[PDB]
Amino acid sequence: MNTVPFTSAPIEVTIGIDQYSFNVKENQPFHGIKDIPIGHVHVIHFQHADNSSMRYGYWFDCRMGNFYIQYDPKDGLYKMMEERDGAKFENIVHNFKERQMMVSYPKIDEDDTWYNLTEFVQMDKIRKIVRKDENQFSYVDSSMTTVQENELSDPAHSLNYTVINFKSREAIRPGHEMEDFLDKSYYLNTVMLQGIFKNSSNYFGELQFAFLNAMFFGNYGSSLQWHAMIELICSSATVPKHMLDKLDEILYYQIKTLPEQYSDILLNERVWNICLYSSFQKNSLHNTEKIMENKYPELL
Amino acid sequence: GAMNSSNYAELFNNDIKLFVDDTNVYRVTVHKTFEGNVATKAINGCIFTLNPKTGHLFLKIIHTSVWAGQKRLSQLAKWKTAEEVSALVRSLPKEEQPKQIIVTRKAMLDPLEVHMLDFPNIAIRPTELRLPFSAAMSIDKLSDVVMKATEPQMVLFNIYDDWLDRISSYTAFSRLTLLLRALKTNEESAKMILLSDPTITIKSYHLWPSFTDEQWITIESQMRDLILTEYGRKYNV
Ligand SMILES: NCc1ccnc(N2CCOCC2)c1
Repeated sequence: MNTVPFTSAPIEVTIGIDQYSFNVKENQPFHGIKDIPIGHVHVIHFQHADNSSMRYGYWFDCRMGNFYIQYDPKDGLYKMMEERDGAKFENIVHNFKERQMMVSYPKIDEDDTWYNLTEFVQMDKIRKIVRKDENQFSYVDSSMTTVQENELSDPAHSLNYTVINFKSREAIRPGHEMEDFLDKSYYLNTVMLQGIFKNSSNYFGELQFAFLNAMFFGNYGSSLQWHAMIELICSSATVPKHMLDKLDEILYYQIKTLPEQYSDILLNERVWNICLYSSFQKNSLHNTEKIMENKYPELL
Repeated sequence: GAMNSSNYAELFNNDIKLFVDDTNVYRVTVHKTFEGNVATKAINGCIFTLNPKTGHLFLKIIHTSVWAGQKRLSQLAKWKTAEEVSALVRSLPKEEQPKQIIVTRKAMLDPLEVHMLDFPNIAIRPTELRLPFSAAMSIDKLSDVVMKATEPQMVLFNIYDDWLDRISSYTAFSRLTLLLRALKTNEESAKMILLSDPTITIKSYHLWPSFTDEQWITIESQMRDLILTEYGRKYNV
């Protein structure tokens, strides 16, 4: 079990850790989060009590260093930092636990939700989407735009998701314009899987990270990227059977975890109705279709 | 964006453009089989690609052999139309290639867009106008060349004949759409109107009769009468 200490909590804030969250009051004696499961990526995220605008947060893996949070009163946010003095860190964490000033990562033993939403997410790949090589954690917020959005303005603060464009040169072969547009298997399997992602695990990793950034930060371009990677699979007549099975489990847990009240803005009617009811894979997503019809029958 | 009544005179500026109509690409007769089932038999068809400024008509004949062994012919027709418009543009010199292509039906947008993805500076546009280009097969000489074709074939026409010698392209397009609207609402009456006077002939190199200016005004009025009427005979007014 790992620990993210906080120097202090000077402003009132709702703190997220993964799918959990808790409210900390202005200058409440809070010094962080303990018992964080090792072996997974995590995200710690923030929504100030005054400005519900800009949710922001940090992707991190505890195996990659000792990380803590400290409020910066100049930039006005909770900042993640690395402590390189391991003895200083352990001493700090031990004292805060002794004084019981930390909240415990509240995982139920039965509960595989986080594992299932992050199964394929790797910190190494996050750091290539969120480019800031000097830190081992990755800052994301509600307002960050994607590379492809920037094609349609600051490149440093961008989400470098893999560009997917169905009416493009990579997507379409000369002389196969009707074939490749109506059946995207070649774009999925040769261009993206074999050429760019190398394997379906890396594909599914970016697809899971896009979802999580859309859900936790309301990041619109991440939502676009999630629906696009779904749509490319559903619109391909030829998809390895293991990938369809995993996609059904992936989407199932994403749909299960989505707040019922945010479905109106996080789910694209067109993509979902096409994938579940029109596409080549309309009959391959049994778990996803079952939970969607029972939870969000309005959208359909 | 879409072409409508508000941006209508753009058709007659000096930016090259083409209308593409695919209505008449995939044409069938429906008939009964010996077993009493129903079947279609395809007949020849055509892509109607028109420069509205010059009158130049690129009539790409679609021979029934192109459907042989194919499935989902209505969808294929749209992609075939797009493929043929695309080689037309590729064969034309750069200075003749269109800056915009306007499709008469929105289902042609995605096909034409993929076929021309390597031509990013040609705008593909829909229109809100309900233009009567499907009636092109009511012009006898165009119907004739389509039906007689035994192989794929591109035929070039000027659908304004020599009108541009005497009227502007705005007026020539307006005359054309009135004639086609008339032929579409009541082909027989429309044709009677056009050919009633034996002394007015169609030149061998024209599609329509050699009307004087005065006669065209009479004709145009007669076509308006027809269109309002049939609109009465249709909605009873
Ligand atoms: N028909 C549009 C189209 C579709 C796919 N490739 C195209 N290219 C790639 C080869 O060099 C430029 C043209 C063109």
